[PDB]
Amino acid sequence: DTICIGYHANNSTDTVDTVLEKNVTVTHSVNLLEDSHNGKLCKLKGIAPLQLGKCNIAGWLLGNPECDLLLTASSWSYIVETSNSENGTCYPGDFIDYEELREQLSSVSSFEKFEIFPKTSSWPNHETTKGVTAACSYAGASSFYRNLLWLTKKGSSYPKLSKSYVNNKGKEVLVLWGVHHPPTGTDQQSLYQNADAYVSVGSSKYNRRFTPEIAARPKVRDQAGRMNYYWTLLEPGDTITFEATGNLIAPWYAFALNRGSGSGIITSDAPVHDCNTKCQTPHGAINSSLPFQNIHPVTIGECPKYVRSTKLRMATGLRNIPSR
Amino acid sequence: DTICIGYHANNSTDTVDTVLEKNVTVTHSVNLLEDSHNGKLCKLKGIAPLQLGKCNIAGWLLGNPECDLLLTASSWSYIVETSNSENGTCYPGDFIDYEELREQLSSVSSFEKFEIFPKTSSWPNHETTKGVTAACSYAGASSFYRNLLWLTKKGSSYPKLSKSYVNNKGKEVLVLWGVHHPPTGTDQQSLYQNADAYVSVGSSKYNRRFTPEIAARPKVRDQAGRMNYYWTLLEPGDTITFEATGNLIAPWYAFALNRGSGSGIITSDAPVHDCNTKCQTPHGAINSSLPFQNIHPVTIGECPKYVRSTKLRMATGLRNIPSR
Amino acid sequence: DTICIGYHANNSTDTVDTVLEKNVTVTHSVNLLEDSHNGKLCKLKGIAPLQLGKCNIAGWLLGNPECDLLLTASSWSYIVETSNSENGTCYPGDFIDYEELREQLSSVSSFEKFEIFPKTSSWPNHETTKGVTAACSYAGASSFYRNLLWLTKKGSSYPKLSKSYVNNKGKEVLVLWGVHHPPTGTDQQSLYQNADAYVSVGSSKYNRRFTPEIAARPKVRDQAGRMNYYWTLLEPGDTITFEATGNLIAPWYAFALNRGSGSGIITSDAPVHDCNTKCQTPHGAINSSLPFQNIHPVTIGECPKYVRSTKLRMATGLRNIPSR
Amino acid sequence: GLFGAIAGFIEGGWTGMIDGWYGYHHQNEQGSGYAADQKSTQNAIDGITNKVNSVIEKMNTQFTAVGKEFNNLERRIENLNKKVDDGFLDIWTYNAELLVLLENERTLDFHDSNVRNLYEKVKSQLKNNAKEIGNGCFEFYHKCDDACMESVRNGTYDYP
Amino acid sequence: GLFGAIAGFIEGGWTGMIDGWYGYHHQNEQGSGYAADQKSTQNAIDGITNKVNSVIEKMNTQFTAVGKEFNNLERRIENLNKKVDDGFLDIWTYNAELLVLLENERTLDFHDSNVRNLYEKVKSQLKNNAKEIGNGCFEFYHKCDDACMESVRNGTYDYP
Amino acid sequence: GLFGAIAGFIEGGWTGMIDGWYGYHHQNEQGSGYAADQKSTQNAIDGITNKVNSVIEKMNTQFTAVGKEFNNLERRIENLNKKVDDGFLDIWTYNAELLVLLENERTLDFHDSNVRNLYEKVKSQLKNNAKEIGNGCFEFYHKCDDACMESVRNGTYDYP
Ligand SMILES: CC(=O)N[C@H]1[C@H](O[C@@H]2[C@@H](O)[C@H](O)O[C@H](CO)[C@@H]2O)O[C@H](CO)[C@@H](OC2O[C@H](CO[C@]3(C(=O)O)C[C@H](O)[C@@H](NC(C)=O)[C@H]([C@H](O)[C@H](O)CO)O3)[C@H](O)[C@H](O)[C@H]2O)[C@@H]1O
Ligand SMILES: CC(=O)N[C@@H]1[C@@H](O)[C@H](O)[C@@H](CO)O[C@H]1O
Ligand SMILES: CC(=O)N[C@@H]1[C@@H](O)[C@H](O)[C@@H](CO)O[C@H]1O
Ligand SMILES: CC(=O)N[C@@H]1[C@@H](O)[C@H](O)[C@@H](CO)O[C@H]1O
Ligand SMILES: CC(=O)N[C@@H]1[C@@H](O)[C@H](O)[C@@H](CO)O[C@H]1O
Ligand SMILES: CC(=O)N[C@@H]1[C@@H](O)[C@H](O)[C@@H](CO)O[C@H]1O
Ligand SMILES: CC(=O)N[C@@H]1[C@@H](O)[C@H](O)[C@@H](CO)O[C@H]1O
Ligand SMILES: CC(=O)N[C@@H]1[C@@H](O)[C@H](O)[C@@H](CO)O[C@H]1O
Ligand SMILES: CC(=O)N[C@@H]1[C@@H](O)[C@H](O)[C@@H](CO)O[C@H]1O
Ligand SMILES: CC(=O)N[C@@H]1[C@@H](O)[C@H](O)[C@@H](CO)O[C@H]1O
Ligand SMILES: CC(=O)N[C@@H]1[C@@H](O)[C@H](O)[C@@H](CO)O[C@H]1O
Ligand SMILES: CC(=O)N[C@@H]1[C@@H](O)[C@H](O)[C@@H](CO)O[C@H]1O
Repeated sequence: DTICIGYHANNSTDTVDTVLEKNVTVTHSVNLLEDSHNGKLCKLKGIAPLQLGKCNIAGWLLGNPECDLLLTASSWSYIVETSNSENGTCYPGDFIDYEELREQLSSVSSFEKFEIFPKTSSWPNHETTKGVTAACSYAGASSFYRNLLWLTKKGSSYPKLSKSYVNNKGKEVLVLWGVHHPPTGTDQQSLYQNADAYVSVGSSKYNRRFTPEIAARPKVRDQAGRMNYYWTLLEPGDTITFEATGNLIAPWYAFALNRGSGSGIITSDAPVHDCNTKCQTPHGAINSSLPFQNIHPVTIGECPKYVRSTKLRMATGLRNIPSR
Repeated sequence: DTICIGYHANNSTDTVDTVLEKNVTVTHSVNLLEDSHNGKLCKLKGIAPLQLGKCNIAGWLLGNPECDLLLTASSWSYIVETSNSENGTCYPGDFIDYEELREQLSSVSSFEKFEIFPKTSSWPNHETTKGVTAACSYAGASSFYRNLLWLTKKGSSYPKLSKSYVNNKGKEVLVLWGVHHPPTGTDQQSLYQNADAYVSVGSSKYNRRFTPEIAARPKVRDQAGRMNYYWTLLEPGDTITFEATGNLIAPWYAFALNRGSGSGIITSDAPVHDCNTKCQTPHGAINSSLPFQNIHPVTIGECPKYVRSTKLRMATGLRNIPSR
Repeated sequence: DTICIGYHANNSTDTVDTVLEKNVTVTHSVNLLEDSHNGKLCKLKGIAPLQLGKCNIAGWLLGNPECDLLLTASSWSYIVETSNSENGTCYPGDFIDYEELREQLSSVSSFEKFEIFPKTSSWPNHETTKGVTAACSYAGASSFYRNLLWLTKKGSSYPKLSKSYVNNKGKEVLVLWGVHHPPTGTDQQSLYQNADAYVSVGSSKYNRRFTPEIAARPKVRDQAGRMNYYWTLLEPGDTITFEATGNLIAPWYAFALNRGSGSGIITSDAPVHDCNTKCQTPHGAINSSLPFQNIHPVTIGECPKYVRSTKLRMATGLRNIPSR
Repeated sequence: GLFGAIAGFIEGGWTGMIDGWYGYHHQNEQGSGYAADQKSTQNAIDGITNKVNSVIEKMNTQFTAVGKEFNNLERRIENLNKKVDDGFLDIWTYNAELLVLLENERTLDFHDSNVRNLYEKVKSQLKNNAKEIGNGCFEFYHKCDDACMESVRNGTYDYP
Repeated sequence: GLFGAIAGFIEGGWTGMIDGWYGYHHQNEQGSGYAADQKSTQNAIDGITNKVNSVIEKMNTQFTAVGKEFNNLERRIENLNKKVDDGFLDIWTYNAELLVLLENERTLDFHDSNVRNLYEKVKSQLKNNAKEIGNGCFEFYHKCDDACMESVRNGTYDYP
Repeated sequence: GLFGAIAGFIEGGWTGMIDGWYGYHHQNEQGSGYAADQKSTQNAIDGITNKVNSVIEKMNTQFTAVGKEFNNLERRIENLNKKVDDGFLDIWTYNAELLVLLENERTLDFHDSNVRNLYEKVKSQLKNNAKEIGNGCFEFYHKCDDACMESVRNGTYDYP
């Protein structure tokens, strides 16, 4: 009569690496490495990403004439841009502190576009039409940005303008505007009359002055002039005051804001879906509760630590010796 | 008769976590995690922190009329600000590269405040009085910054000023000044006469020019004008030269310096004491020699690694089995 | 009759530290810590470093009169500067975005210096000679930068200049120039005539305007004037257009570029040699395949992790008890 | 392994035994049979489980955050960001890779330990009533039935 | 534990023994008594002490340094800083938490090993002069006094 | 050590034995002699080799990269850089230092294990044909020649 001591074996083919030995077959194991993605750009924290289509942050903010559809947003957890997202600053020029703005707007709660300085109303004594260009062309015809107004002279006369706005929104107001720098002193006159103009913007925490930088430069989109865009965040209760004698690409539309904690922008061609996720990568969402992933270093959300491993399989069972 | 092998047990109730088992009672243990603070803002490396009371770095540097008591410093290891530290830039305006200056001054050795351009002496041909304002008000009355002099015109006449200083201190000299930007061209005249003024500051490594940015803006502290403050570190032996025709908020007092290695500012309401410490957190000093602390991520000094753990108890004794 | 079980011992005196015991003699071991350097600045990735001799990046780019020998480069993996590398900006002034340029140029593939705006040819209507200075003196005599041309007035007459260049190089073109700021309005006339001058540079992605900042300042290298240098990278196909009425220190030579991935600059007095290495430190190359080095934190290449250890010896054999 | 039991003096495993990780065979006059040792198998499972939860639960889950965007004049900061990200990458890879390796070695040794301790727990119960054969087998001198077998695997046996 | 001695074949500990960690009971005709094994207890202490000093001493103490301050147009750098700080936080937390867990398991197994090695060092000294009972007890065949008891715990004994 | 064999019940090593790490002495009527146990010595070397390759190979080699250069108005970024570099330094030093320490303890214990397992593999082969003396020595009752010696160190022996 006998009795034997012994251990479990099975049909398992799982392998784990140990410190003394590579590739050991074990009866049971768990994976510690996430290496599969979702294929889709998912909702982050209940909310969906802002999609911009063929426009980039600049074009959508400025109101490039190609972004007439995505005039649709209300609150987003992060922003998506695609390979086909080049409609932005159509009139050549520099967008000041652009990366910063892009960073700030990356998540937002209550977001209203509104009419700050109404076109046919706010600017008497000035020429509100004819402020269009072939650079910013719509349906073949020359047009302009939908959110900005290109104020030009009215019968050879540009009287110093002093328009002001008070923030009764109870939230931040993002105000953009631009300053036009003509190519030569000749256009400076046919456009804004006053040979020596200036644009001045002032609020509580913002005081900058701008001045016409007239010069000869190559044509970008068949334009020798340039247009610099500027923004600022007006605090609830504050007043912003535009005072100019020419070169002012005035606000027409502004935005009301509750800025988000701290998200980011992701650039991907993956399809957005109605699904949820705590970790978002450029190629797709990562259903992740495991400590490590090897799908992508850039990420948004509560994400496993990115790692360059291929295999992080951790033994739970014992050495599997079925002895066939 | 009989001999037995066996192990120690005792009345200990210390528990440590092991990898296979949570909460194991052991006969002895040591703590690796510092989780207690001092309650007090202590000395760092023998030296005490600079306290500013109700003023912040700007107000104390500029000589805000409310910082007449803390005119008391000589050498500090770091700076402390409190919840009740709002007296700073009283005349509205921008302090240029302010965070950088705050960073530079965070520790200092030999620190003298001195009279660089004496008030009743340096500025003949100009009006040194009447350079006061309700914004920077003292004891009800309108006053000004103690370290800066608001030079105004003298009988409708502001003659180009050219005052210069040589650094015979054998240490760096921190020089601040401001430029005043009136609200309208009307005040520019009643104040500085010359309609087209400029302020120019020049040294060996510093050449900037400033120009009056006249515009309409909201009133901050019942002021439509603005005042931008600028600083610079003058090297031993160097010369700084102020040349202006208006808008100059000239230096009256400057500082002499030996900058510190590299500290920082801590914002706390905890009381400063005469005690010593190698690690300082916002809530209190951390008497620390252990490798980890869970008291605060922001810190100054030779500090344990901040960690999110609650318990890092390391077993030294054996599994405690009194089986009583 | 007996058989015995037992273990190897030998004449080894290798010692490793274990967690329970310091300094244990073992029969065999390996080193994990690289603590020896090469003594020489070696080739990085097959290619050699750019050496500048007594000049720094600025002097070599601008064409300081002392850098007439190192007019020798073609492609480099990183740049080396030495203790004796002070010839740079000889005419006092600020080099804009200097650290950034230094960073960009740290590695380069196809690098040609060429004559963008030929001296005796491009500037008729202007005075191309006499644009020299004692500050940038050569062989005792007053001279100037080799790559920049100091355009002065021609018989009391400085006609608005409009010189432009097109990039047919099929690579980036680094263009430098300067703007001269005279010490007083008196020199502004004897030099550039037009009392109110301006320099304007324009391309597709570059539109800045510069203006004469006339002021009184200390003499640096016996010069009260200052000269700010500016650069830009012109993209293949683009056009850059210089338009000025004075104060222009025009381009004479420019550079053609293929910028490198991302290297850096190392400052060392060690001798460059024809040897190869994957890891470069300031004191010498590090022949390294081991995971850790304790030679220098700053480094360039595929380098072991810098560590503050003295000894990282890993036991491979057993405890060596020779019992001699 | 470290305790020389699994793939050691007990050369192979039992696909037959399926109620647990360690256990007894036994051949009686009333039949052969496998039975798992419930006590040690559970103890082991609670341990391995805790082990796995430590390695997964202890990770301080990131809390949103990307990488950043810089223009053509911010190369130095761009690269600093890259250095940071690549820095974390090398550290997480190395530590992840080695952690798993150590944990694995430890785990297999753990099981080796549990088998050995079970063998020695039986050995020191039977004493001179059984003969140590090998491969973890004891052969009884007193020929014992399914009732006694259960006392042995149950820890009661008794009869030095 | 891993060596199956502590909470193993020796089921419990002794609050009675207070001069050290491991030791001997002993019941003689001249009385019962506890004595610590000084040799192993000291070796253990030196080891555990060294173990603690490594974990504490090896930390490259920071050397002053805070976090930084950024304005409203420096959000990207601000967040880079945050990424850095949070990055170090996640790494230190994970490594701290796991290190202590491994060290602990190792430490308890260390003690388990020391007990077992002490038992076996006595066993192979008494040989066939004592009977292995259990719970770490040997019962002598030759009835030995306090002088002999001290030879055993002293390592001299002698009489295969 | 942890298995009490090396510097344990086998007090010292053999400078004599030079073909491997573990092995047999043996004193026969036809002479004394050392022989390495090839099987275990190789197994050990493959293990220790793998151990070393893990610790060296798993390091995700950096891929070019320096430190950076900042002007006098970039002190905050300069210090951020420094915080990053110093941060990685403290982490790498601590983890390097402790890794080697753990690995080393493990390695020596590994060897201690291999010696003990070899002893016990011989012990349970000779059974009652030899006498356990000590220091890892068995003394035969049946006086066996160089042919039998080779059967023992070869694992065949046979004769419970
Ligand atoms: C230069 C000046 O004093 N302007 C004030 C102006 O005074 C006018 C004269 O300029 C004018 O020709 O003649 C009339 C009388 O017929 C007045 O004297 O008056 C307006 C309207 O009341 C005033 O506006 C406002 O003033 C407030 C601030 O006043 C002070 C201050 O307290 O800070 C007075 C102080 O004396 C003065 N400082 C110096 C040095 O002369 C400053 C200074 O003018 C500003 O700081 C410049 O920006 O002003 C406040 O602005 C209030 O909201 C507003 O109604 C003009 O300031
Ligand atoms: C790629 C490689 O190194 N070879 C592995 C080997 O180590 C392993 O044992 C086997 C599974 O049995 O699978 C092979 O692919
Ligand atoms: C208006 C705008 O910005 N959209 C441009 C369009 O004008 C241009 O012709 C085209 C290139 O063919 O690329 C589009 O995205
Ligand atoms: C000179 C000055 O700035 N005085 C202000 C005072 O008007 C202000 O209301 C108070 C709030 O704490 O702080 C002081 O700085
Ligand atoms: C002297 C002074 O300005 N008093 C201000 C008061 O106007 C204001 O109600 C409050 C807002 O900060 O701060 C007080 O100290
Ligand atoms: C001190 C000692 O014994 N060391 C010797 C060494 O000098 C020699 O090179 C080698 C023979 O190859 O053998 C070693 O044991
Ligand atoms: C070979 C060697 O490195 N020398 C060591 C010495 O550094 C150490 O202080 C001592 C520890 O007891 O042991 C010596 O053998
Ligand atoms: C011409 C030039 O800029 N070169 C400088 C020179 O003027 C200076 O005298 C010397 C010492 O600093 O270093 C030279 O190389
Ligand atoms: C006279 C002069 O030119 N000044 C310095 C001189 O003090 C220095 O010794 C020299 C070294 O080359 O460099 C010059 O620039
Ligand atoms: C780091 C070290 O000292 N090792 C040397 C290296 O210096 C040398 O350059 C190379 C020969 O090319 O051989 C290596 O073994
Ligand atoms: C857990 C279990 O099966 N209980 C049995 C019990 O009924 C029996 O009396 C004894 C041996 O006869 O073994 C016990 O453990
Ligand atoms: C510590 C010491 O000196 N050892 C002796 C031991 O040699 C002796 O056998 C015994 C008397 O029986 O007394 C011990 O104290």
